[PDB]
Amino acid sequence: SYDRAITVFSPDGHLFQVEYAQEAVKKGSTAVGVRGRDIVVLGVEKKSVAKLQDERTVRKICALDDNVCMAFAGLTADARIVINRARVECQSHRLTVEDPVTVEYITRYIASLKQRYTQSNGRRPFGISALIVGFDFDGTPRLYQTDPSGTYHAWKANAIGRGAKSVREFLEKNYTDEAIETDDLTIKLVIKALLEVVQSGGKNIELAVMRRDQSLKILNPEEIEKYVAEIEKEKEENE
Amino acid sequence: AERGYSFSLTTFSPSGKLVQIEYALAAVAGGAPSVGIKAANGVVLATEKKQKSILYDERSVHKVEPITKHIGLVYSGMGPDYRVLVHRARKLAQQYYLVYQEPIPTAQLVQRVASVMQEYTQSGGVRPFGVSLLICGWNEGRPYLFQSDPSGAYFAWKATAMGKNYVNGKTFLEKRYNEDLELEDAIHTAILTLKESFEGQMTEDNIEVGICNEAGFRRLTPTEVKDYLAAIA
Amino acid sequence: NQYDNDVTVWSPQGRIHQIEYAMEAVKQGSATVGLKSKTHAVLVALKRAQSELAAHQKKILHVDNHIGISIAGLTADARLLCNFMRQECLDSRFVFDRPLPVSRLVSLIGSKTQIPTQRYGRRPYGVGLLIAGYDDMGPHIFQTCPSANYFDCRAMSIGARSQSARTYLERHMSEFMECNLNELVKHGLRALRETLPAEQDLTTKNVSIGIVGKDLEFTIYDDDDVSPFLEGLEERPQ
Amino acid sequence: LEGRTHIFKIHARSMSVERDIRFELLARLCPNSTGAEIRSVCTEAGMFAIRARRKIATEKDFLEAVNKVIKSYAKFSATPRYMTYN
Amino acid sequence: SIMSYNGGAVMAMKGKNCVAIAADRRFGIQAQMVTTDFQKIFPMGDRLYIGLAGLATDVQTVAQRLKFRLNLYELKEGRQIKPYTLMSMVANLLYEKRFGPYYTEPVIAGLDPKTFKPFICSLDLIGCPMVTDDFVVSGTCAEQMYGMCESLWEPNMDPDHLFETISQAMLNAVDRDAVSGMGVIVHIIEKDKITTRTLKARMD
Amino acid sequence: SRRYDSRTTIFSPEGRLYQVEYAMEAIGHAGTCLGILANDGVLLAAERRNIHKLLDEVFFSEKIYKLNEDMACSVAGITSDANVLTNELRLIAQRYLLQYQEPIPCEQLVTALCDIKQAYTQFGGKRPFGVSLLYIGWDKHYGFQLYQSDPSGNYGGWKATCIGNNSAAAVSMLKQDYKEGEMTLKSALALAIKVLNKTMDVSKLSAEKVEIATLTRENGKTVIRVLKQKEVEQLIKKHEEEEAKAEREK
Amino acid sequence: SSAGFDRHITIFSPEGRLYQVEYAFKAINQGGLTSVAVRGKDCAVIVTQKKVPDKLLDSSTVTHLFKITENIGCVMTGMTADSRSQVQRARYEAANWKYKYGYEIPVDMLCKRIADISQVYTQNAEMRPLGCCMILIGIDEEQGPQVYKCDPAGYYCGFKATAAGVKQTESTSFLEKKVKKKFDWTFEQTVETAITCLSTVLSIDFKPSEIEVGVVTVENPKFRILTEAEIDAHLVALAE
Amino acid sequence: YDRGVNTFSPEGRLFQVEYAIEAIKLGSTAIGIQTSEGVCLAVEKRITSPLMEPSSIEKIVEIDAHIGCAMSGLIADAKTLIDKARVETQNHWFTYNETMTVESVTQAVSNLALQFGEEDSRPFGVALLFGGVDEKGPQLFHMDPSGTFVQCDARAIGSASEGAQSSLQEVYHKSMTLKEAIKSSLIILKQVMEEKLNATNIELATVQPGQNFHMFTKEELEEVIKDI
Amino acid sequence: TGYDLSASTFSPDGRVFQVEYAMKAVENSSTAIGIRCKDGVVFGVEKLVLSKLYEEGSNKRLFNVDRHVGMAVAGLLADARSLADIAREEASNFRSNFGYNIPLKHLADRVAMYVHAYTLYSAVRPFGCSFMLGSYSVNDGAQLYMIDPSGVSYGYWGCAIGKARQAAKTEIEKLQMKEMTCRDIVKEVAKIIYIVHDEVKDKAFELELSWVGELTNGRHEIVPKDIREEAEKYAKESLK
Ligand SMILES: Nc1ncnc2c1ncn2[C@@H]1O[C@H](COP(=O)(O)OP(=O)(O)OP(=O)(O)O)[C@@H](O)[C@H]1O
Repeated sequence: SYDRAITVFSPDGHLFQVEYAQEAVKKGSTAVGVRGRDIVVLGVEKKSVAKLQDERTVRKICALDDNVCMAFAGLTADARIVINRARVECQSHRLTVEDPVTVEYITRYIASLKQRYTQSNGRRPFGISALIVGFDFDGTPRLYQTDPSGTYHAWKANAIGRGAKSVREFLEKNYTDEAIETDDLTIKLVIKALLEVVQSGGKNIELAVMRRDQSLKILNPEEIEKYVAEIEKEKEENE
Repeated sequence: AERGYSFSLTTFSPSGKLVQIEYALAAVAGGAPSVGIKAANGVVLATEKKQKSILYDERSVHKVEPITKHIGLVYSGMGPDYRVLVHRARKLAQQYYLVYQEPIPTAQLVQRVASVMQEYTQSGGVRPFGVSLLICGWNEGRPYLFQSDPSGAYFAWKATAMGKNYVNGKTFLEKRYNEDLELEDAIHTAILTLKESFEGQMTEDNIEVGICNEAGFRRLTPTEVKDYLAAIA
Repeated sequence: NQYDNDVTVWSPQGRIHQIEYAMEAVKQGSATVGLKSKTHAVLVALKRAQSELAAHQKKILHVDNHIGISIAGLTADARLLCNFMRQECLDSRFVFDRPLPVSRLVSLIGSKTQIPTQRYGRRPYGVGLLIAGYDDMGPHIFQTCPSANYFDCRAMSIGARSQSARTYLERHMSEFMECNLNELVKHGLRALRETLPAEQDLTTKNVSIGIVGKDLEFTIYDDDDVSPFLEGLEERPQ
Repeated sequence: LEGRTHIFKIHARSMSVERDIRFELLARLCPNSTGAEIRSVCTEAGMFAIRARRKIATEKDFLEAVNKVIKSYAKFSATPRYMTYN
Repeated sequence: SIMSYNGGAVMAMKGKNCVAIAADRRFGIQAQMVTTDFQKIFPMGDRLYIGLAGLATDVQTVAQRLKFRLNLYELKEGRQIKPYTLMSMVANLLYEKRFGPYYTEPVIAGLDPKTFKPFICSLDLIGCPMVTDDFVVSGTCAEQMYGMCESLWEPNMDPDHLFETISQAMLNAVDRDAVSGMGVIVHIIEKDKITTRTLKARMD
Repeated sequence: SRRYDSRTTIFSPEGRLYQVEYAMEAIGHAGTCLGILANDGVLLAAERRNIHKLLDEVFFSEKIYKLNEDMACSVAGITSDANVLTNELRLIAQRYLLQYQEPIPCEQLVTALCDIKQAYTQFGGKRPFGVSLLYIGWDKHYGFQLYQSDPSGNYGGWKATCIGNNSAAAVSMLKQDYKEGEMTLKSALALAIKVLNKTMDVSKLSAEKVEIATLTRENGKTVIRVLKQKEVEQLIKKHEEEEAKAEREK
Repeated sequence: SSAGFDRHITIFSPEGRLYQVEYAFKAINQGGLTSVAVRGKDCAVIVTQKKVPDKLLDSSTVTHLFKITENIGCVMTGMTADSRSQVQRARYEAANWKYKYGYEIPVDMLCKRIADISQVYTQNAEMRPLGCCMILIGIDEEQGPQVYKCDPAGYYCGFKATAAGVKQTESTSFLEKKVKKKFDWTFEQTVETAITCLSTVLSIDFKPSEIEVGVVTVENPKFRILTEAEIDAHLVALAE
Repeated sequence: YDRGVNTFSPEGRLFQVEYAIEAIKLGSTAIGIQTSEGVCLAVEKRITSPLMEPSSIEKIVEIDAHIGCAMSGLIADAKTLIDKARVETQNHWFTYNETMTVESVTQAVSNLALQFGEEDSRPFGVALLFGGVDEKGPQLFHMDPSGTFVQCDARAIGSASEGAQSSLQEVYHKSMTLKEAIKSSLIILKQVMEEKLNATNIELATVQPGQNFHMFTKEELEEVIKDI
Repeated sequence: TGYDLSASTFSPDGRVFQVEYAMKAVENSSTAIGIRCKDGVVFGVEKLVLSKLYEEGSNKRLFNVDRHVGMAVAGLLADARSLADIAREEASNFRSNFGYNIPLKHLADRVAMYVHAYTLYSAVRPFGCSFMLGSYSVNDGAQLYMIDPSGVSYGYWGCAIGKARQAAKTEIEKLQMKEMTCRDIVKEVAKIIYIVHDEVKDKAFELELSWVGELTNGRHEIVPKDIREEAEKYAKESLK
């Protein structure tokens, strides 16, 4: 078949293509997201659209089921495979044990398969990561994240992509209990997180909220433009 | 399975060019000249086989190896790699003739063969063929002339040439061969252009002339070979 | 220096360095001295540990009723070959209903380690097994090496600075065939006592001894089981 | 491991060391750095302290830039001298 | 039996310059009718059809595998498939399983893509190629088919007499056996146009 | 035996894909193909690589391949390299039509081929495919669609295209000529001819060096229009008449 | 001009050349032998020799004339280790011809099949090309005797008289003048020329025991190896 | 001089294994203790940012009902061994109607210790601390990526393990009670950690024959925090 | 530079260094020669003494593969034992599918093919063993074959291997292979082996002997040294 060692342990203890893969995620698109008691919200940016091309082909957000939604970063080619993979596993958790799928179970499948995808011969590690957002059964929130090494980990807020340190710095004033005490405020909270993110031009920004078990609805640049208007108006009233 | 390494030995150059395949093109240029002409009724191919010593007999080894009764073929480049794809195409036409019970189209041979050949360039741990095939035949009343290459591309020419001085010969075939002429003229200008780069000796054993009639391919004997060209061209 | 890369490549001198580099692993193991008499055989090993709280790692382990073995070097391939070693025991014990004479048994081991010493991408096995056993002609002591050469001996030793033990052997091993089990034991560990530094024990728990006989089945002796063997001995001089 | 701190003891005479700074804690966070890289650790302490106007470097202040100064310079190259002869 | 389970009769006959093929519309299990709108003959390419008699599963399956390799043939080579090449394709497909063969009675009636020249052939369930210069009949009862068509079919026939001939032949043959009926569909094709007609048959 | 492999599969420490970068450089050269937004139809054109008049031209459409009755493609790169992929995707389409008896929609089609191409990238050291080919077609749901294949395994599907690197000026031309909901496919055809009348190095715009393959939506035939150069020449001279009329301003 | 691993593996040079096969070409010189193939009208003669460094050498074990078929013998050059491996495969393919097709192999196709396998050795870079040289003869129905040769380029060959190897370059040009003129070839003609081409290159004129002379003629088509007793008769016949 | 990744060192030994031991230095530190009453084990979660969720990363998971374990270095690297070992012991319980011993887990993992190679690919560099209660009482075991097993009373891993064993054997004795060992762990932990002590920084893995399972529960650690 | 790495890779001189290094690898082993009388085949092995080293009669290079055939090997002992298993299994195939004694010829050929085959791939290495093969039978007679790591199958009346080779077979011309019965050949060989291999390099040593032929009724076995004690009797008195 195809037998070759792709990744080996260096004498410093750090692997090569694994830790180096994180640089591709730093050089990918920027994406954000938050969790809440009712409506969870995600984010995406750095689409680099020429406004003359259809947005559904460049779409960075998919979903396995109406309960659990998929969000990735980095290069899309390697994410396609992870998607279809996770679709088969989600459909198996549906098949046997008919209860809805838990983020802890599914993301663990992505991380495990990616781990052995960094172990066996003839397997080149992915240079991308992702973070999954949804709402747990019984109205609870649920989110987790992926890692090149396959380490699942749950955040209170999503900061990745180009300038992850910069956005994560802004989340320090986000974790206040007031934010977000309201879903109406959570949306504008994503616009306020994306305002310090990337160019923050109000065009490439795309977000979808999921309230309880209700499926998310992608908003057209109509309500997001009014939310930008109220952002600059909040900076106006703050003077 | 060998051990089954199967890693492609051909990288993509910074300019997008292929390494081993362009070198194989050098092996095609360093081969032997072979011309062909598609005009009117059928296709006429003219190869060249010269012996390095007087002890050699050309009644044994044949350069023209027809794959089908109505489909002939010649080549340029090294011979060893030629024999390979010969036996290949022989086993390759038989599935078509077995399923469909119908003579396979010349254009079908090319696609099947060049697909396996292109895979032979992408297959890991093995070098491409250094042979550029000239494929002919008559199908559906309209005969055909195709030319292959180590990378596997395929073309269609009225009159083409391979081997040394093929760029010089090509300008000759352009001006001297045009429109459509009978198979007799097709033989004539073929032998003239072959006598361009040939030595000062022309015998029935120095070259061979293959012809695809619409009645099907017939390999001419050295007798007629020296009968038309004696008195060459 | 680039011709040491593969196991397949022959050195310009004809010496494959992969096997030699495995022999260094054999020298980094604990010093163990096996010996046999015309009647009973005694094998002795040395236990080592990294920290004081850590229990000393045992070497000698029981396979066949009459076949004990020592070990040194890598424990991975050691226990792998030990599963193989158990297999070969119960095999004839089932089919033929009889055990295997060690003579023909180790040939199987050398053929087992022949393939990874030749085929590309395979590595040799670092091994410190010293095998003892009783067929109808009495005890046998062999030796194991990554080169897959087994030598029939009355006594042999491997490990750190184990040649100095041999120096004590040559004169003593000729006269230790007549002696019974009792003194044979302490004569076994007398070779190790000169391998370790002379300013410290040589305790009861840092050492492993086993006894196997034609009429005596092999039992692993350690800790308090070594107390009867160490008692009544003379300390080394200055 | 226990010797890495010695380079910190020589470089401690420069600038001013706060009495609460632990060298052994910082030393384990950078294996295989020899003395040069930890010299740049002590260097970037006061370097980033000048930009922040701080006279002495607090232990928690520079380490935030020390994990960055080891990782960011290991990102392009980990300096594998062990690989140079291997 | 195996072939009498679903039943069905397919009859194809060649005219002077044209060719016709017809088959019954009854679909049922044994003596139980299911539906009468079931389609047995399927269109393949242009000015050519294929008839099938046997288990409806093999009818549909073989129809789809046939369309599979068919399209792959016509996508590689722009020319339409030849009648001989079609018959040989079917022969191969049925011969692929020697001991696991599908149960069907293939009937191939179609015009030459080259000229107006028609062609007819029918194959055995194991894929045995067979050609006829008059008509091909495959179905439940062969006695009335071979019996009526020899006393009706003529060497030179215009589409009018071809239609009415195959009409009364299918009527008298189908009305004798109980596993066929529920109307009969007739496909008559020529170079100029394709004509499709549905006969008036007993619904009991 | 490990030293003989060039490690085409593994990444490049800069963050870039080493083999894939050189791969894209092949699409920059050789093939040249265009695409545009048209209502009630779609258009494609390509520049013939061998403009030599000695060819037989018996192959009909050459650089334009038809993988299905409702969809076609425009190839750019090595011919045979594609010819593996064309029969491949052709079988995938045909097994969709076999399984469901329904025309395969463009979405999952393209993405299926893209994952096939990705496979050769993550293992085996195999030679990836340096052929980026286009996609056209019609579905019931979304109607007319435009897509594009990339060696990296991502589909580069937009409403417009740049093939090859010579067409990056056609994209700047298309941003000035951007239109939404205007066809008149002939306007977009004179536009696309205006692209090669400037951006292309070959002047005079020889009708035998290019091939225009249009597909108009027809129910349910979906008519595929393959046009001859004779009626393209008068269209080219109509375009040159438009040029001669545009210089009449100043 | 060389770039990359092309010296160590089988590929094309920047100029299209192959280095491994050109090394195997001169691999025969390490054997230090010579083989001459001469064919007459009804006959064909194969002549070779052997080195006897020690008096312990057995003439029977070190004989270089191999017999593939009862009616078809052969000989090899260069190192014998590589030739032996080709011996059993020659014979195997002969037997499979006799099994599959039910009749004796023309031997024309034998060198071709063999040469295909030689192509595989030329193609894969992870296996040795096997640079031994194959030389065969044969008998065809009403075609007279035939003489074939095969070199590790993965191709087949066969001529009237052909001699390839270490010193065979000089024996060739000597043969070309002896064949023609108009000179006809009979049995004793060919036998008597076998030593002339060897002498012109060597001129050692030694005991016939070291040289082995194979022949194939249509009287009894069975291949036969000549005894030293009769060889010496031809050797004294050519020297008057 | 990169040789087949499986090839011995000139000194020598396995290259990649030797290198994989260094990856334990960059991992988190964990200090287990064996007591006559039970087995207590603690780890530092090493929280980088408040974005981290406390219960997301757990360095200690119980493989068998009565047998626990603690990992080292990378997490997902041990995942593969973790979940598979629990299956091992389970099947033991099925065939023999009896649970697997603490010692059995050792050879269970040692057989799969080094399976890497090419024909017929990278060895895990996660060290393992085996806790559990066999028929002889509470036991604590230690194993290494190379596969060498050794029984350790109180063993430390991670970065400061060299420094942690240091102050360990100083305060260690065989008369250690379980409640004493518990508060003896945190003394070393708070010296080797940069963050202040809180319930989210460290976790305690305790097990006893008469108290189980346990495992461990919340707010129990909160009482141990104020015990300093 | 790198040409000597893989045995499948050629060298600019048109050979393979792996075979070459394998050859002298066998030369550094202790001397092991062979000789054959008319009614049998004599084998001999010289065992060096380094320290003690261990019990007499251990890991002797004399192996018995078949009823009438045995292995006198030199070089690395492990590979010799593995190849002895290979000849054992091959001989078992012959005895299974035919049921009589495998002729020496095709035996050593079947082994030789393996020796050559492990030198056509980069995975495995050329063997570092060179062994003597000889046998006697009533319908066969006395044959002795010499096999080398390159894979060449041939044979003489006598051959020499080990560090002492040319000097070991020098006196062989003095000995009569034909007139001298095997009973006398034993002592005739042992005395020179005691005189050759000077004791300055190796102080102590030990000599093994084996024989098969008509006197043992085709049964090959190590000749018992307590029987006749031929060597030391005449070899200790042959120093003058
Ligand atoms: N262990 C150490 N103790 C004291 N100083 C050190 C240590 N390691 C590094 N240094 C300091 O780091 C500085 C940089 O080292 P330098 O780059 O000169 O090594 P180098 O000469 O490049 O090594 P090499 O000659 O092997 O390349 C030296 O001036 C040295 O004083």
